[PDB]
Amino acid sequence: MREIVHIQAGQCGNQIGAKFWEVISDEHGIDPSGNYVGDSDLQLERISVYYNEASSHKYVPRAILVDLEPGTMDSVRSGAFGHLFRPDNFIFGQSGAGNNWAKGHYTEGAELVDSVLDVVRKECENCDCLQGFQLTHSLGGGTGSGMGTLLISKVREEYPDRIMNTFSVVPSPKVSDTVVEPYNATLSIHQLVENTDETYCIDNEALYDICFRTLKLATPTYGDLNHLVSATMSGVTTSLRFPGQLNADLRKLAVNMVPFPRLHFFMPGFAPLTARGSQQYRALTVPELTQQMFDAKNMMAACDPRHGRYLTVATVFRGRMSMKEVDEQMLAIQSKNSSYFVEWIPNNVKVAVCDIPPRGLKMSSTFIGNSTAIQELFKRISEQFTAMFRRKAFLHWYTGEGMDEMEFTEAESNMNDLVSEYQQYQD
Amino acid sequence: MRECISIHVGQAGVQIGNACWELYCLEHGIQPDGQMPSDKTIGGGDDSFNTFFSETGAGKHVPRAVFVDLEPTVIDEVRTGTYRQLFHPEQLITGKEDAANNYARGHYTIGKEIIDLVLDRIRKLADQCTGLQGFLVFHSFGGGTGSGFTSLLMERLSVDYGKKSKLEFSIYPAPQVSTAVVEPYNSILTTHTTLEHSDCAFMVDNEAIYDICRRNLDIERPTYTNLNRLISQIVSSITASLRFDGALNVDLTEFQTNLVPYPRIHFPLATYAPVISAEKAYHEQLSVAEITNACFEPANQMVKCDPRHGKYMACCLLYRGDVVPKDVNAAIATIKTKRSIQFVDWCPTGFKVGINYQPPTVVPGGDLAKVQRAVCMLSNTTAIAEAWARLDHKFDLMYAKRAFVHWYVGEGMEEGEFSEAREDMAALEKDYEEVG
Ligand SMILES: COc1ccc(C[C@@H]2NC(=O)/C=C/C[C@@H]([C@H](C)[C@H]3O[C@@H]3c3ccccc3)OC(=O)[C@H](CC(C)C)OC(=O)[C@H](C)CNC2=O)cc1Cl
Ligand SMILES: Nc1nc2c(ncn2[C@@H]2O[C@H](COP(=O)(O)OP(=O)(O)OP(=O)(O)O)[C@@H](O)[C@H]2O)c(=O)[nH]1
Ligand SMILES: Nc1nc2c(ncn2[C@@H]2O[C@H](COP(=O)(O)OP(=O)(O)O)[C@@H](O)[C@H]2O)c(=O)[nH]1
Repeated sequence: MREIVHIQAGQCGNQIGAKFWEVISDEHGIDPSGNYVGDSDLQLERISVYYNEASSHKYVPRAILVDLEPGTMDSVRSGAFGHLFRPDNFIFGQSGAGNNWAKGHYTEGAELVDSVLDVVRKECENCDCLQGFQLTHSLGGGTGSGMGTLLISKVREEYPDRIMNTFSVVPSPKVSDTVVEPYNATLSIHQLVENTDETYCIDNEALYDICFRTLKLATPTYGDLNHLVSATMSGVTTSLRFPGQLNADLRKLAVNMVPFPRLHFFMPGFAPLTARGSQQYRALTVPELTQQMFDAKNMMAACDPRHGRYLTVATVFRGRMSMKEVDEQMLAIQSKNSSYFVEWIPNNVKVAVCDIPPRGLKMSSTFIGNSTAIQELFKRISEQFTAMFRRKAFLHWYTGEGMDEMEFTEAESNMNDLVSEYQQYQD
Repeated sequence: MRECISIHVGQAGVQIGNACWELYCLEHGIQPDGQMPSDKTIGGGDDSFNTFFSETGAGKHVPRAVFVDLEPTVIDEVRTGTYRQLFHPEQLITGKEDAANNYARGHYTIGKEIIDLVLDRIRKLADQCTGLQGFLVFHSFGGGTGSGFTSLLMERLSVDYGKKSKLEFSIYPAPQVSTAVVEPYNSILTTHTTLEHSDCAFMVDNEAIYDICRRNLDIERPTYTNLNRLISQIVSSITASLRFDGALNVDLTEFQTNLVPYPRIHFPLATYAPVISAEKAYHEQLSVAEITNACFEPANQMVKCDPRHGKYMACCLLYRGDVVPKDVNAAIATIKTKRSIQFVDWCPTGFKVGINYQPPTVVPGGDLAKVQRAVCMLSNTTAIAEAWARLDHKFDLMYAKRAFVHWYVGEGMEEGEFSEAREDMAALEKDYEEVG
């Protein structure tokens, strides 16, 4: 039972992670009090990886929540699992998360992260075995990225023989405002690349473009985003939570998935996307499910995979259907869409099936891809930063608290390097 | 708790300080005694107005601010005025020799021999307070005091307090009330030595205010009383955000962030719609949409410039009383319909809005007509180029004839230094020209 320590920080990170944890607990059926009220014994067979044990035999999920605005538990209790997290490790800041990198990444907050690292180190050893670390946040500026990549650097320092993972969200100038973020993102990911190899780029722009246009919305609120993300990035780890064919561990997930030590930006999707409606819907069929699988609109990234090629694909079906027939349409897709995949990497279709269905849904399937497609999103975020770097806007605070211009230029150089790598490996 | 300190240098500065401070004391329900609004009456308040006034034992709400000039002409003239006991006696400094329109006089002759006392007093005042945020500067370009002493003082402040922001309320000078022809010289000599220390500056234009007091306020010979009262009203209409409640543009840092892209360029335009004159009873009525759409008109723009011919960079507003957001958004949408306004090609340029729950308070015995609606646009329009280039042109006309140079030279300036400053501000004009 290789346990996982969950790291989590930031206003958006906590918002997404609360609903994610609620979804996973509900699917596993443990009561919001913290006791097993599930409906079978296939739940607690090895699930200690996410849920530890208390003295009174009640379970206890392990996940750290930190920030720099003092009120987090005041906002963490906004759902249904406030006291559920152990009530001694809600380390809180003092100021807030203005969109200022290095205001958490160099001087203040960095003072707090030493104690944070001490606490997480103390937290880790109690388990029987360690799997690694995985982190949920957004690349959003304002203590959201600083603390994130900072703690990434120190955890990678302390445990080189484990695996990182980021559930970060790329900001976008369609849903949001306070436009200094391109700096924050394109600078933090600049060392996220060297510091981590396991990433999911849930494009907020794509989430809006699919949630407001063709999902019957008028003003997408933050809970609206939280529904879709707490669906997809909660179903992404069912393979970890549930035994099955592709039980691959973090290290093994990587070795099956990441060819090169940098080209590791997975772009996920989820075929039965659903806005918040209590009624489930009419039923869907397996070929329809696996066809909405590659729905370009369905993609949680900013591209249509038809416009590019894949490298290493996974898939996790869920429900009760034809177990052994899924290979038929897997090979059908392979045969009719050879151009979509690449010849450099044969048999890039690792597939598996999980018996359990999700909450409020019978037939569904979480998806993971790895394609050249995210070159489009990176070109977007690179132009949406370079077209404004010429005016040197707002770099006063950054240049005052400990950055410099050469750092900005070298970050742009690194990201042009990544887009070049994607381009050439597409060529 | 938080707090802020407003400095007052120069005759014009201290006149506007008296007018503004009396208006502010009136507005909050405070009185020339400051008995009590509704609070603990000793170390009370707890609303935003405490950031200006602090209660003594009597709950007097003493305004922790000082007034400075180099001649006991005006300082005393108001020290025995209406607010004799409002401020602390022996907390208003009086110089001896007037700077006499000589920038070097305030920079290396007399202000340099007294600035230590001012520094001691302001540092003691800061020790008295606990929640200092920054500084509010009331000075003028033309005067020797309000330029040289201003620059040297703020240099000392930036040396010792290198973190807090600061806001400058200067007065752009006009020929029609000009009391010198060395006025562009002092203006350049001070402003060329501000950017390195200045954070944001609200400069007001004498000719603009004069045209406001006449063409709409029904005056023909406005004294310093009329112009000063009107500019005190507009300054209150600006700072009401800091005065009352959490809304758009609460903090000085928030001010500059919402306003200042690039540190060198921190001169934002300002407007305030109600300039309706006086006891003239009623020719029409008021409306939120009316005043909001008429705000864009060049009528009330604090400094004479042509905004419609220049690309914008941001837009903030503020409203007094009669709150309802819906018609405010409707008015924004109506004015949003891109008649000729433009914006920045690389960032969102929304019309940020923060409303306030109190109608404007008018002086009990003055010209302004009571109203209840208001707007206050702190537009960061690039079109202040025109005015700066006009002042620079008026400057370099008189440099081929080496006019008046010796007068500044005699106290420790340099002749070629003026050329360096002129090139600095030619480059600043180029910087405005860059945005296109
Ligand atoms: C053309 O100029 C413009 C002016 C305004 C706008 C819109 C305007 N803003 C920006 O894109 C400016 C971003 C900068 C950023 C700088 C680079 C980071 O170090 C900052 C910092 C943070 C905390 C403490 C100390 C320093 O600051 C800020 O984080 C603050 C927020 C608060 C905390 C003051 O600023 C805003 O965001 C304001 C208040 C919210 N509103 C806006 O949507 C657009 C343009 Cl293009
Ligand atoms: N609006 C307004 N402008 C004023 C007032 N007093 C002076 N000015 C203008 O400010 C500029 C110069 O300021 P002054 O007050 O004359 O000069 P000073 O600061 O006393 O400087 P010195 O005479 O050198 O000590 C001129 O353009 C004046 O017309 C006033 O009360 N209100
Ligand atoms: N995906 C997602 N993005 C959000 C949410 N709320 C805000 N955002 C945007 O994504 C970024 C959030 O990260 P961050 O800036 O660290 O949030 P902060 O801690 O509130 O400053 C910001 O640029 C926001 O504009 C949310 O609930 N989900």
